[PDB]
Amino acid sequence: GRYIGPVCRLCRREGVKLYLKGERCYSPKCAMERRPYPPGQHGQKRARRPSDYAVRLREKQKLRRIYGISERQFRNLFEEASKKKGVTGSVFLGLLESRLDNVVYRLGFAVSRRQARQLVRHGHITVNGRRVDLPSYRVRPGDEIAVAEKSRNLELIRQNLEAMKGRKVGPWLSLDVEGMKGKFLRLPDREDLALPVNEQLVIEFYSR
Amino acid sequence: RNLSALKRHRQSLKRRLRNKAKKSAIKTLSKKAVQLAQEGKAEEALKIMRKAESLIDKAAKGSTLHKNAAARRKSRLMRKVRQLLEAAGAPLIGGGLSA
Amino acid sequence: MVKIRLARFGSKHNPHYRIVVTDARRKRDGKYIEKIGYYDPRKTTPDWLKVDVERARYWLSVGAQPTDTARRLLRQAGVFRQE
Amino acid sequence: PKKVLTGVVVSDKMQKTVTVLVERQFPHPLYGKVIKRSKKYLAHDPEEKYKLGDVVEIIESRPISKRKRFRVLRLVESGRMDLVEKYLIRRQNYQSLSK
RNA sequence: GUUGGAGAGUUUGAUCCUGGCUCAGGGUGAACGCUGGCGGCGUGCCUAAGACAUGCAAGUCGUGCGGGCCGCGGGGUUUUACUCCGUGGUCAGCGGCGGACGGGUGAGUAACGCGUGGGUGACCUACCCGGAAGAGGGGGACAACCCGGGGAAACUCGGGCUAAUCCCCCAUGUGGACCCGCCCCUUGGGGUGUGUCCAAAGGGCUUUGCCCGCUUCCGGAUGGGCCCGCGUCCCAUCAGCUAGUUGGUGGGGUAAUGGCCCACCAAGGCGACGACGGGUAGCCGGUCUGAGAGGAUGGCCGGCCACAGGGGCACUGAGACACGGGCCCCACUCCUACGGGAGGCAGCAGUUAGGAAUCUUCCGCAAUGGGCGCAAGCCUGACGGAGCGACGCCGCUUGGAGGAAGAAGCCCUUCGGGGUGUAAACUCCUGAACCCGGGACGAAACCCCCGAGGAGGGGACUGACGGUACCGGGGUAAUAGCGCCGGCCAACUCCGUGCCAGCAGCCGCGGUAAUACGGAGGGCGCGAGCGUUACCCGGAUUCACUGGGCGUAAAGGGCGUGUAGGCGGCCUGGGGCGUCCCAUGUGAAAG
Ligand code: SF4
Ligand SMILES: [Mg+2]
Ligand SMILES: [Mg+2]
Ligand SMILES: [Mg+2]
Ligand SMILES: [Mg+2]
Ligand SMILES: [Mg+2]
Ligand SMILES: [Mg+2]
Ligand SMILES: [Mg+2]
Ligand SMILES: [Mg+2]
Ligand SMILES: [Mg+2]
Ligand SMILES: [Mg+2]
Ligand SMILES: [Mg+2]
Ligand SMILES: [Mg+2]
Ligand SMILES: [Mg+2]
Ligand SMILES: [Mg+2]
Ligand SMILES: [Mg+2]
Ligand SMILES: [Mg+2]
Repeated sequence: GRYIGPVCRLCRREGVKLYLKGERCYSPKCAMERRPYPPGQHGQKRARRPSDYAVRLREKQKLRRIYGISERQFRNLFEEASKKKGVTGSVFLGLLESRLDNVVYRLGFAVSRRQARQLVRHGHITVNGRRVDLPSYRVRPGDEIAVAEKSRNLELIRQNLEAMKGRKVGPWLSLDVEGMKGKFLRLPDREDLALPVNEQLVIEFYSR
Repeated sequence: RNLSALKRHRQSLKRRLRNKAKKSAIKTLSKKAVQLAQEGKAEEALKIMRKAESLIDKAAKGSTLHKNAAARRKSRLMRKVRQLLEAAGAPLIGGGLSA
Repeated sequence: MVKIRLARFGSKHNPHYRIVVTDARRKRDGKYIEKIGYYDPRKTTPDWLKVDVERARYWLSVGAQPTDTARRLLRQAGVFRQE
Repeated sequence: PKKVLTGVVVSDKMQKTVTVLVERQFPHPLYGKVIKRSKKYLAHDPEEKYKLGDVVEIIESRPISKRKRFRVLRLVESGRMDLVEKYLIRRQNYQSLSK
């Protein structure tokens, strides 16, 4: 269903700090801030010219690995963006952050989407007062994302809820610590969430 | 082992046999008036349609000669006797013929 | 005759019937003449029962006798109220 | 809409029957060119005054024979034999493909 | 809030061009190789329209009629026996309605079969609805049953009764039909005049009434029959085809036109705008690809067609030339007591044969729907459900965080180190599976009461899916595999091998120091899937309508003349055939 394997390889393989672990991510023991080169034997060895097809695959893999997702959903939730009216490249980045397993991460209830998906799947997060245990939940506007009161007392949430206290939430969300409920405001733009992705390449990728 | 509603065959055959009768009865009967209307007479001939007609309709009370198929015979048969009769005769006794 | 039956659709475990008129000897889901309202018995909406109460009295006048689960619906919509 | 059609005859050679040849002109569903397609109909002339050269009209009528389901309607002009040639000559071009 | 177009390798010492082959993409009713957890919705014999064991899928009505049979109450000659009245149920039969719908297939068909638009002055439609007028008398038939006789069953015969919503006659005639004239549009439409002909059923209960029926007639709605214009695959190496053919007169025939059938007449009919013949093929809405144009496909959903082992046949009914009705020839199969009989899964399961391959001989009318009796209710392999199969789509899990200037093994080296790598172990955190307790939606009507059997309202019984979904509480870290790593094409080193073993879609590599073969370490891509093969579209501007060429690359007929056809100088007027604009109908639903 998901990756479940070695993560820091992803970050090295793409030459970009993929913030997937959690607190170790910004620490000075981030594998990229330790070994910033592609893994596996031929790391320090001279990397030849990137084939014109290469750099368009990797950025596609960056986003793929940033959100923790397969490649059918990636495609299928990309097909929709291509058909849905608007700029193909950032509608796709809209239906992505709309995914439930993302939002919880953006709400700081977890420091990792990979961490967040478990909490979603385990019956801890609540939308509009319902036990939604689905990661792939297209969160719509005006929705009530909150930690289930039946499980709003664990030794994990509070630590990471407190961990936010007064964090600069995404300029598109509404976080209430201790209230534990975070409302989905508008919907994102690339200019609102800057990532190391030339998302246009993913287009130019998925058009070959 | 089989459909006891096979009874419809019984009902069918006795209906069939009780159809071939009256339908054929119109035949030889109305085959009699024409020759009589041809060979001359009208009293003992226009009397025949009188009953012939009555039978065609009576066939139309049931599923035999049904519909306006009578109105195919009840129209083309009393269509010829006229033309048959002016050939030596002229429309004689007061039977089924209007004027 | 001609019937005011229903036509079941929707996902399995989600019967969505179309209050419709076919001829009697027609399949459940065939070339009907007139849909005259949707019907869900599982109650998913507040407007869960529409009925053309005027167009019904068309086919009801020209001769369309319906089924039990079809007569009561016209009552639940109020086709027989006229007073 | 009982399909009125207008076309030149082709024959006057059968009793109460003629051979209207009508012409259809239309594009080509694949090529922008506008092409010709023609078809031969058999018609009902009970007056036997519709003859060769007569440019007439025909109508989708009740069945009259096997290949005769149209009636003649009215006349447009009679002096048109130079078209009958174009039928008379074409079918005589058909001659020279044999042994 | 819908929008659209990528190329690459390969001939040569080398280059450009034409040119072909091969590949990356999307889809599959797919199979196979290696893996394999759960749930929701779908889908699943393309091959032999080959053969089928067995079960089941077409019945319903005592408020139609008579009868055998069983319970219950009443009985009679004072009487055995028995016989009878009433009520319930069952067996069958006469009768009415349904077995022409439903469900399966794709052989056939190159056709008005389908699609589209029309026409019907050429017609049909029981059960439905609306309106008008009626049901007075009389006769009778055959089964059921009784008697006898035959056969193993199949079955059948001969005699004798009888009831009825059964048959038949007469009586009346709202009114319908018909020959012959007359009033108007015009194909047989609409009236009317005289003549002729045509009707009927009873059952019930709360009988001075109501329900359910019957007969004649007109109209609506639905559902059909037929005719027509138009589009519908290849082969010109099929260039002529035609004796019901082509038109008519007349008769027949059906609900209706028809050369559909027959008789006589006259020679006409079709064809290079492709007749006739051959091959393939059900058609459409749709589906796949393609930017588009186009190209291929119509399984499952829905519409039409045709078929029920091959073939013909008609009856019955309003409706069939009827899958589970009948008859007859052919082929096949099955049964026996041998004289003789019977059968038709291309209906749901299920077997066999063919195959690379294809589901449980399950549950229930609870729901929708259908047929019957008004009604309780019966039947319903239509259906609603579950069962199998990664066949498809979607969703989800095999943990999360912290965690070593970095354990072990394995791999590489220039021996200093470098890689697997937060990967492991470890601490904490939740808790797929598991356990208990509650427990659905789908199900409110048919029925009953008040009420007129109206309107309206009140009351009550009913679940296969399923103790499922879900909900409340408790509780364990717990399956990962496959392909590739020379360019296309993302992703590198070691070893053995030494034209051998082998790989390989095109190029090609291996002829000792291989990034291509076999293995490992590692890396790339996907992931409960990954690869192979096959097919469809593309890429193929490589059949060029959009969108190509013919000096030397494949291509100008050896030339001339010329029919059909294609094309055509300037000006003016008309009709408006192609053409263009607006409205309206259609373009069904699902897509
Ligand atoms: S940021 Fe997090 S996931 Fe990325 S290399 Fe560092 S520790 Fe690993
Ligand atoms: Mg033509
Ligand atoms: Mg534009
Ligand atoms: Mg007509
Ligand atoms: Mg009609
Ligand atoms: Mg002719
Ligand atoms: Mg075929
Ligand atoms: Mg059968
Ligand atoms: Mg016989
Ligand atoms: Mg039922
Ligand atoms: Mg599954
Ligand atoms: Mg690739
Ligand atoms: Mg060698
Ligand atoms: Mg061109
Ligand atoms: Mg040369
Ligand atoms: Mg030539
Ligand atoms: Mg429309």
